[PDB]
Amino acid sequence: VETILEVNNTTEATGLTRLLIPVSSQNKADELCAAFMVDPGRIGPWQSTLVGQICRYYTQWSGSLKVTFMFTGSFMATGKMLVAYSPPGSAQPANRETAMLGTHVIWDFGLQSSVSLVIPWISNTAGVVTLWYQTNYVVPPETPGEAYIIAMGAAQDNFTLKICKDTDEV
Amino acid sequence: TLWYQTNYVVPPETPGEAYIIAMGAAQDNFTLKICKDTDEV
Amino acid sequence: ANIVLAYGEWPEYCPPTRPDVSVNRFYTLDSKMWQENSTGWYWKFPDVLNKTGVFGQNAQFHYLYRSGFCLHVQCNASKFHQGALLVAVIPEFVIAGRGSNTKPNEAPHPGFTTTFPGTTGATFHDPYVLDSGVPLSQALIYPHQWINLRTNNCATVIVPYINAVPFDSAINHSNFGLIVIPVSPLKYSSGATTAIPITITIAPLNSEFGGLRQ
Amino acid sequence: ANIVLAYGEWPEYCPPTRPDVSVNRFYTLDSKMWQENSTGWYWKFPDVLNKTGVFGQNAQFHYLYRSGFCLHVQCNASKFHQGALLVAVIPEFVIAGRGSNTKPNEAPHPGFTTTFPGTTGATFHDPYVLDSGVPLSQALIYPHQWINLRTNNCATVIVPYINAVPFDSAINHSNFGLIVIPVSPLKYSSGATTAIPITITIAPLNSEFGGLRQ
Amino acid sequence: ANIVLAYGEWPEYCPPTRPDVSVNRFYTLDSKMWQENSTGWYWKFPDVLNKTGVFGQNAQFHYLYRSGFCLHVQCNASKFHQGALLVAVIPEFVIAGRGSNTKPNEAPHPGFTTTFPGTTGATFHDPYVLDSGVPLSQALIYPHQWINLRTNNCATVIVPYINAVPFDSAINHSNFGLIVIPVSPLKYSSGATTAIPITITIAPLNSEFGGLRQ
Amino acid sequence: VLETTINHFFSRSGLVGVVNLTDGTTGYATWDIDIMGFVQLRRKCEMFTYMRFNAEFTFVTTTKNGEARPYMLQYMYVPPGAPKPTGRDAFQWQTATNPSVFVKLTDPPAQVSVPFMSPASAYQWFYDGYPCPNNMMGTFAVRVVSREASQLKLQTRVYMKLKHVRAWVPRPIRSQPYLLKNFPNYDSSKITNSARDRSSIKQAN
Repeated sequence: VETILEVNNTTEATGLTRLLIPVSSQNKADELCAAFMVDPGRIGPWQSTLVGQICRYYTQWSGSLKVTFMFTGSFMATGKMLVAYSPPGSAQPANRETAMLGTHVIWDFGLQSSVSLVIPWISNTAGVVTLWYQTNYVVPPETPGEAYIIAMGAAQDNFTLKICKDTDEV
Repeated sequence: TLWYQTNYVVPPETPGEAYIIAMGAAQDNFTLKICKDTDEV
Repeated sequence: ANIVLAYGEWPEYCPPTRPDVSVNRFYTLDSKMWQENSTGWYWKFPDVLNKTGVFGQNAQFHYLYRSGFCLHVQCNASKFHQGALLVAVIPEFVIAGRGSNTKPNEAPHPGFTTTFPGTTGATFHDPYVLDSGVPLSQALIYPHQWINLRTNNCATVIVPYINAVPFDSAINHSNFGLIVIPVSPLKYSSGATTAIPITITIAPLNSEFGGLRQ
Repeated sequence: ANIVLAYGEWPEYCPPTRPDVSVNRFYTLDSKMWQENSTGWYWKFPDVLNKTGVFGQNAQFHYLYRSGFCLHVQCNASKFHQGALLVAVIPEFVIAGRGSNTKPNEAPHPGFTTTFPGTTGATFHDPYVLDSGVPLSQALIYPHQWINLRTNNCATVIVPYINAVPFDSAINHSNFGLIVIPVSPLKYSSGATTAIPITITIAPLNSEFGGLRQ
Repeated sequence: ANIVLAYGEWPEYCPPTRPDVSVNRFYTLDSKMWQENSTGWYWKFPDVLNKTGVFGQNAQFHYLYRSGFCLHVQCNASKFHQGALLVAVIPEFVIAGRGSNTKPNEAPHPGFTTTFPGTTGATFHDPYVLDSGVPLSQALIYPHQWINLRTNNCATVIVPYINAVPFDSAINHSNFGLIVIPVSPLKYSSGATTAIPITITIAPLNSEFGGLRQ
Repeated sequence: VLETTINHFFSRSGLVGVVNLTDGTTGYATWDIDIMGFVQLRRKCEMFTYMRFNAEFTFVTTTKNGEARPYMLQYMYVPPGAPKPTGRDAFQWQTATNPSVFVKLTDPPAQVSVPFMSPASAYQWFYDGYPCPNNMMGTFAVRVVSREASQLKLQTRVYMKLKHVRAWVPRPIRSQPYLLKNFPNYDSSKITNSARDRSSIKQAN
């Protein structure tokens, strides 16, 4: 089941605004917007989701994942994004043309409103999903130049779990 | 000729100034004959 | 969507290696910020992706190259913006030099960052003459589309391999150029987004490489 | 429109009276005024319609109750507003008490106007924990929809009878709760409507009453 | 010629990319100069070709690796030289440390240039114990050949993928080692060549790569 | 519908180059074949990206005043790659692989045919890239066959005709004036508009 990731888990953030990726119009192009890890059984954004809480009762997991983005913004505002998966062993990309050579989806706001990126295979050094401003956040007058992205994440039919263990949230 | 007939009505928060691009071409009936060097050069 | 096929031909193989796995992916360039006083942009294609991933690695360390392309240009604006773009491919797009000198050893010539811009493109100086001494009013003879911000927001161009030789170097010869020009400028009321993005994705259809010189 | 069936089951009868005439009508509650600094709303359903017309009269003067529901949540805004709502049904939605006391006879407990709000609903105090100590980030495990103000403006949920006993009192036991939460807040430019309405309509599908104790 | 198949199994695919064009070529290492007082040589194979051409490029920028190998060891001497070599492959060949310390934080350990020699190999210090504390007198349990300078001058070993996991990293884990040892030393009369070459060629049969992490 | 074909659009004779001979005091006269010479056929061949054609070359040689005396003349076609002649009596004139034409002044003008001599599949003048020395097309030397040195100055006119011409990838027609011979350099200042001005937009001037 899809479940909202807490990708904005940094400090100086209130309760609910930790679930939102901010995107603005005063935000130059060919530049990074966000980045997070993929491993669910680890402290980070995957700790607020349900697959992360379930995969903590078990000590081994395997299979593919699925990360679904949803753009909460105005109808008249368009623009593109580059969603980029970088497999384990590689560090976070430093440029947009370096990320465009990895796994990438060019997801625009005009036609689509929710893109989905499948994570091919992860074992139990984890893989990094980055999200890049590509063209702009262009907006007509009398419309706010600030929107949000809700990130959700779930497992697939390949996901299998094994070797139980009591959790450590308590 | 190209005539303003009714208006250019516009809602608020939208520019009241637009443009028209005019293009032109021939048809299948268009035929040409008796050559001559041009005079643009 | 309406797809424009360049010169009515599909890109096909040579009647050389074929990657077919990691080279047929959507290379998405950075978004260009179109504003009121913008002029236009152009890209040289066999050297736009010479530094990006698998295609760049397999095109720098080879000697013979032949491929077509599938271009997708999205231009997402609001419903309150207005304007129009002309997106067109030009085979053998030679950048001219701007000057008033008739001496061959004193007339200006464009640099390497102007003829071959790279993955970041380059802006026009005089878009009325396409920076080539040739007017853009009759630039509709090329495979082209209009991006009118009141009708659609995307354009697509499938262009085959246009060359007199079946194989050519992918580094020392740009095959064709992509040109985006705001014929009608961008207008908006106060309070809207003052700059709108333009996104370009590239698919190297039917790629062929030869001469693995490492 | 896209209809979400709760747990993949249609509401059906017990394998008791059946009104079938005046109870299968669209009870429309008052519109809630969603603003920038709003938190959310929740409704308890077998006591939201206990004061409204035929269903309230036939549910107050009976003793056994069993029915499903058909919820329709419209959220009509302009094309210049932006935001997102999460609308979800929660079986056995127990309102928690907010305090820092561990003594059973001194710890706070919610009142009757907080646990059973009535036909006017109630607002959340801490929507990040659903006022139950449980995070809303994983509140997508329930039957739910998103109302995104750039895609659609309506949601529909057909929920069956979720209970461990085939009959229950419609006054002393709320079966399930409806929760609307603005995950993404409402934004608008100056001059637009500063508050947008949310309308809810309810259809008591397959109602059954028993024990006419007057 | 007599070909030794390691453990009676042919290298096959996984029941991932397959280059099949530029990776199935004979990588020839430099010739080793075998003399009278020589001891032996060993090579770690998934890191012997990690700096050489297409296989090195496709194995450094990937994450999963699985391949077999076809080894050819030529040892061309005259008809007046005499001696014998033992050429054998060892799965999971762990280089031991030479010392007389029993403290875990003070006992010696081999460096990176000793465990992973590279494309230039490494020489034994004590070939009687294979630099592993295990005698070479019973090193004939591995797939092996004898290069006797009075019978033949070449050896060939086709070795499959020997591992407990179907995929593994080609950089941080050497799969198996090749060992050449002059059991019988080299003898020659005065005036002959005082050092004879040993040439090794490698064919990566049935290679598979995965996880293009660039 | 026949005067609009590309073959008829290009196939027509016409001046392509004036060569001056002196026979003092260099004796000979060379001429590198290029169709981009005048600004009248350059504008018609810059309309297309690729072209493929054979050529017919006509040599009309007159004297200074105009009278034609019966002297022998040697024309020599130097294919792409062969060295040009350096003197009036060099060894490049006696080379058997340089096709020569021997004709008098009182004879009708000379006429030869040159095929497609490019290693590619078609000519191209717009080459976007770096090496366009690919289409050289040859050279045309001319001298006066004589043992001693003559005392006349000639004037040759090379008329070129195109035949069997094929065109590919049309491109728009250049509006800006020319500045160089091998480069499409325009002037950044003083950009000439492609349409003559009128008074108002609401008229029919």
